[PDB]
Amino acid sequence: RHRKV
Amino acid sequence: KKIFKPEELRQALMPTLEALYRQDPESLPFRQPVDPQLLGIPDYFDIVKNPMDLSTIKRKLDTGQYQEPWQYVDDVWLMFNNAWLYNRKTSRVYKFCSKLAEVFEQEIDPVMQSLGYCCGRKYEFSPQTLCDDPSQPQTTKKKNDTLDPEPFVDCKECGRKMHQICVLHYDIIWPSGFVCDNCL
Ligand SMILES: [Zn+2]
Ligand SMILES: [Zn+2]
Repeated sequence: RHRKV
Repeated sequence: KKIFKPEELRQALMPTLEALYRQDPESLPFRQPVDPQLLGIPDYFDIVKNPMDLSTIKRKLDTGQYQEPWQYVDDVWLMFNNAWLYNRKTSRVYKFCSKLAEVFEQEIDPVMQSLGYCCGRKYEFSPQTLCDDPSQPQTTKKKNDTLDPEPFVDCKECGRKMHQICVLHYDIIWPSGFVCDNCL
């Protein structure tokens, strides 16, 4: 699950 | 019956939106639509079905897309709720979101009261002890900490949505239906 990069 | 004209909404509500924008660093992730390419989050629209942000809300105020001010409040919380859903509790963006929401909660009541409402508080104060909604991000062992929206009753005469707990009291009966103060 992605995260704000 | 009561119709809100765009300039009355914009004039009353816009300073609550500016109070969010003033928050630095906290507003910065909220100032434009989330771009999942740019941000490296290709599963974003898998999770957030209905995005919202400060710029879209400002554009809605600026071009008259809200008929009544609970629609503005709903978009503010849809933006907050999307961000608390997507981002982890430990992430910067989540924590910024909570700050913006704190700021909102402190600004919105006086302004909603200036527009004839009881207050501007969307959610009940605490979860109900156990024995959707336009701001709830939609979905296509639990923990008892969910806050539901405070339910409404409409004024029969002006059509304003008022909270049942703000306006209906344990010693008053309304056999012909609730009517708000002024109106009354
Ligand atoms: Zn209220
Ligand atoms: Zn009324």
